[PDB]
Amino acid sequence: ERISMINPRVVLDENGISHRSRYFIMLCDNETAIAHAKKTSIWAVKKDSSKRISDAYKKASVYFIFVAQQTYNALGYAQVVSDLNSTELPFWSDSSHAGGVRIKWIKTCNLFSAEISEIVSHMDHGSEARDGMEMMYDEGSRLCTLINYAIMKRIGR
RNA sequence: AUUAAACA
Repeated sequence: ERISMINPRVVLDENGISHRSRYFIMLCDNETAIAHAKKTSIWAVKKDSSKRISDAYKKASVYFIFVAQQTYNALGYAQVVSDLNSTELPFWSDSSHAGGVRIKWIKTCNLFSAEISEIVSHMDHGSEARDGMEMMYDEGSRLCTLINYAIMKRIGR
């Protein structure tokens, strides 16, 4: 079996994934989409990653972590709070999208962290993250913590 | 406070 190095109580599968809590990266190259998602709390899910995301959502809490494609700036993270909906597409989607999901924003931001950029840079077996991919429990945990730290360091609070 | 959740 396999052990979280962040919280060893968390049971992981052989891919480093927790079946209780699962994390996907959304690499953002479209300012209209992320701003609309920040306003409305709806995200359009790509066909290429929809089945894995809906499979995850059967039993786990599912989170999307938003990163800017060109800079690897963190843009925030959100919990998925509905099933995928073929008839809830936001205006900005296209036929590359499967449907919309409601999200609950946890954090929103636009900032650079060297550690976040490193994690994203190596997320795919040592190579750059792919949009929509599922990351390991420890990657998702550490990214949430790093986003929370950067925003706390702002407020500061 | 824009205080991750889960696990306990």
